[PDB]
Amino acid sequence: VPISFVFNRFPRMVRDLAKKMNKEVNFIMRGEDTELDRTFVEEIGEPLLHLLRNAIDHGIEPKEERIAKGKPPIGTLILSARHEGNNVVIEVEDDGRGIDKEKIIRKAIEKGLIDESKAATLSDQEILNFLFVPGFVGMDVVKNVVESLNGSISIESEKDKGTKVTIRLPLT
Ligand SMILES: Nc1ncc2ccc(OCCc3ccccc3)cc2n1
Repeated sequence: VPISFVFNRFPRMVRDLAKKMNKEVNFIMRGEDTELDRTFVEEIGEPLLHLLRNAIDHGIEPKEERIAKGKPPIGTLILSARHEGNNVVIEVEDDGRGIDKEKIIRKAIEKGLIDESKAATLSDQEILNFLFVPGFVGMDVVKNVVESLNGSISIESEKDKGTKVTIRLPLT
């Protein structure tokens, strides 16, 4: 049915978390009327909650830090669903600090997952996909659930600008 069944839980969760961390967050939900199979509605909640929490906690910076960096004091967190053909696309986008791709590469080298010699030409997708590696509620589990639903997940991010996580599910 409508994804609002999941999305309606989130405003109070988001607001509670932002408050606790001295963040002002404009949380915008779009496409809440988007319908898809009830299995997906029943299961996508916990993964989305992790992404929202990540954005508030790790993404959106404290107001003082936003001001210091010359960003709007209020951060923006957008949760959207839409139809794209026979798939539904769910996006979680924030205008926070972004994911530090350099830090990912440094850790992958440290963990012996890649050699330094390969770092210079790694694609952005290949870098950000290390986030799904176990040990790198967890981001690994987010991907495992999405893929159990025959979905896919990708991440785009730019330092200091923010992060967008995209989930594609079938309508099934
Ligand atoms: N939206 C956003 N913005 C900045 C981030 C910066 C780092 C990031 O990973 C580290 C935190 C993490 C914990 C447990 C499982 C997965 C990831 C995630 C981030 N996400």
